[PDB]
Amino acid sequence: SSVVVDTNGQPVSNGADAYYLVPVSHGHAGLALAKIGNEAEPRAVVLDPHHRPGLPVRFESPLRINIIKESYFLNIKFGPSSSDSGVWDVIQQDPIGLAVKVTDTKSLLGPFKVEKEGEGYKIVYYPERGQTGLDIGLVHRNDKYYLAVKDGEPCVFKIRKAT
Amino acid sequence: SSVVVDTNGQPVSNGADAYYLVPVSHGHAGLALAKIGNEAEPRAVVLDPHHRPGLPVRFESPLRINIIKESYFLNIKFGPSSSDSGVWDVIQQDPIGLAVKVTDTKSLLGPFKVEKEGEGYKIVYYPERGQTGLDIGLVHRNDKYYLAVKDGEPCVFKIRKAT
Amino acid sequence: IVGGYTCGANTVPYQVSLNSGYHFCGGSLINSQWVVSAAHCYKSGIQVRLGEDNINVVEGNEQFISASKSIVHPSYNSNTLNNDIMLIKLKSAASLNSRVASISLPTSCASAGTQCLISGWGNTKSSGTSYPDVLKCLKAPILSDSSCKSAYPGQITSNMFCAGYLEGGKDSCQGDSGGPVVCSGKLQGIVSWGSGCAQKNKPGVYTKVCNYVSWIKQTIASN
Amino acid sequence: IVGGYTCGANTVPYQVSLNSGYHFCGGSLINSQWVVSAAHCYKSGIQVRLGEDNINVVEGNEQFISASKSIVHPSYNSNTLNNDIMLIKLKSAASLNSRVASISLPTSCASAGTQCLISGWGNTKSSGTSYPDVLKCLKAPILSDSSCKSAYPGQITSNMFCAGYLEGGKDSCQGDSGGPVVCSGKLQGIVSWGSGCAQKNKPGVYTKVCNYVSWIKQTIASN
Ligand SMILES: [Cl-]
Ligand code: NA
Repeated sequence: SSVVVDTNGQPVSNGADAYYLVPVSHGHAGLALAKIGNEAEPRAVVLDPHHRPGLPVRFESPLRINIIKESYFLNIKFGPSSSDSGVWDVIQQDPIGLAVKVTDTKSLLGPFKVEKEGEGYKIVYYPERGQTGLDIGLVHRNDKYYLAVKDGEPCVFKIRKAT
Repeated sequence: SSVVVDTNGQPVSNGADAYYLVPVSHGHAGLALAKIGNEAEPRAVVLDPHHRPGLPVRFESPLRINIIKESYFLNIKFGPSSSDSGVWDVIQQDPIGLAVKVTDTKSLLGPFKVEKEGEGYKIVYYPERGQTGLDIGLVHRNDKYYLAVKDGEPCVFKIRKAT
Repeated sequence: IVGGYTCGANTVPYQVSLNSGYHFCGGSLINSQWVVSAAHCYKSGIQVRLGEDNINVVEGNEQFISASKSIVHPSYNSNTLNNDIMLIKLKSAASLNSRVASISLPTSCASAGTQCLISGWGNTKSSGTSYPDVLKCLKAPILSDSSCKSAYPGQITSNMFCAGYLEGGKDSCQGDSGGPVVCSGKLQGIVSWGSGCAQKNKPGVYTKVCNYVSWIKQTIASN
Repeated sequence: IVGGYTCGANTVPYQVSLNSGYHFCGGSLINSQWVVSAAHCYKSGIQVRLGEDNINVVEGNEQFISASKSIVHPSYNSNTLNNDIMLIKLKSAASLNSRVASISLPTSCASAGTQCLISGWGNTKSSGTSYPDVLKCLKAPILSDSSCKSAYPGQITSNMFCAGYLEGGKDSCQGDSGGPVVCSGKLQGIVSWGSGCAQKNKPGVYTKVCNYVSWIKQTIASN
């Protein structure tokens, strides 16, 4: 129900602005892309210590309101707003498991919500909309933290406008 | 951090108005006082099927703001605002356990918070303020539901303004 | 509103703004004490603002009135977007004047091809953002339910309709949520959702108010 | 404000109201762009209202400016009520006039017996409720830290002071939070908390602004 809010106390907008996801327990890391399996191009969404504050994200609902609430199903993406590249999804891939990855397509309703958790927010993934959600957390591998489903152990973020 | 809201969508007030706590799962019941052990006067807070819509409560914080947030420590009381009577506390007593009861003293800061839960609100008790809370649930006994610590199994309420 | 025009003062008197420190949704004044908007616009302590053309300046013709009761439709379903309607009861009656008047409810549903007036203070660009100071307006036709289903397969229910242009260029947008779609002088629609704004083959989707009239009348009666 | 008087237009030009569809807290304008209030008044999308006297009506001298930044003190502790202060950078400068003017920060802390002006639109009754249309004012003295600790054992920190009357009858109250305590022409306090309002041996507790001046200056300089 509640409005999602940035570090400056302002409502997080629907598509119009980009935001850094700043982790509270991994301060010197920021979002980036990395390679997973035998893939050539990096498509896994990671928190890279060697990258800060990282690549910013937009939060997108089809609803014609310019704020995001914690109950809205969202797309989450790197890059510009109107585009279909850099769109986050969750994909089963060894060695990570239910990995957060980027793709080139965008559903009308994305599978994520941003929900209040402790001193910031967590990203939650819904395999179908009616169901309960799975917290996005971190899988440590190759000196980086791959974002993946890890229910019970969310990665908690402050949402900072890129300005 | 979020403002606690009544069934009409309006912020719950700090002491000014009284509110019926209306359970979502036990629709035909309301707050009442009942006897616990070998006690003459009814001192336990119960949800009674033979008492509807029930005794209304006030939520009190010493902060000089006229609305209640989910982060504020509160006193909850039956009766009038400025009184020290009908004040809820949690007391270990057989056969109920950690029982919600009424008393005739009011601390500067009370031990409760009202937190969002499912489709309404739950009451959470804190033994001390720096610690994790304990959900208030229901101990079914003698055709009534004694309010008591029952962590994991909160009684979810709607907050309906008395008017 | 993308590809619309400046309404003018007096021209959409029934339009209100839903506010809580900032404008976040449109809405329609349906009588002196009752506003209708979108369920997804629900927020605690909404203040309704009427008589505003320029939202950023205090024109004096305004009236600022708080919600006494915000009532989301009991079957509103955030997973499907179905039943996207809310009623707000104002704590005091709106005084009516040149810039504040009510819009009445349809006695029947609107047909395909009927030209509608859609209004709001939302984004005016299809790519990027630009928010207007004055109320904007757009005339858009109702599309047949079959083409609405074709545009958005899987998502259109009986309580939604599509309006606009499959060409793109003209549509409601983020900020217009809750606002009026008025056809034949009646409140037929509520700005709800869409895939982007003013994109080809992706028209606005609006709550179909005609299905809700018995609920609206009952809700007002009993409260 | 319990036991106070109607300030009047022009008399408290630094008083503002924190708003999000309704008044919920006071604030003090400390320059054209920055308001100080209490941390526990933190809310999303706050709008500030300046030049207001009658909070209900739209007098015309009112400026309505949104918060672009709302910075709670980084040591704010909701368990202990300690460090109860927030700065709000406004998105634009307030235009200054008879009804809108800043109050300056102290260069030193205030002494016991010093008279202060406390102001707000809070509850004017010590039992029950009555909320006033117009800004209310109260002259009240700073109490010694000894008598403040005796009134509230275990709860007064070095960032708090008491003001008012041990007899009761005169006090700030619910709705006054965030509002100014001005002693010797300087912003010495912020309305924070108390046990009831205007009760016996339960004076108002105020955030000690002299302790935060170097933080305020530092924060304004880097934002
Ligand atoms: Cl809120
Ligand atoms: Na006894």
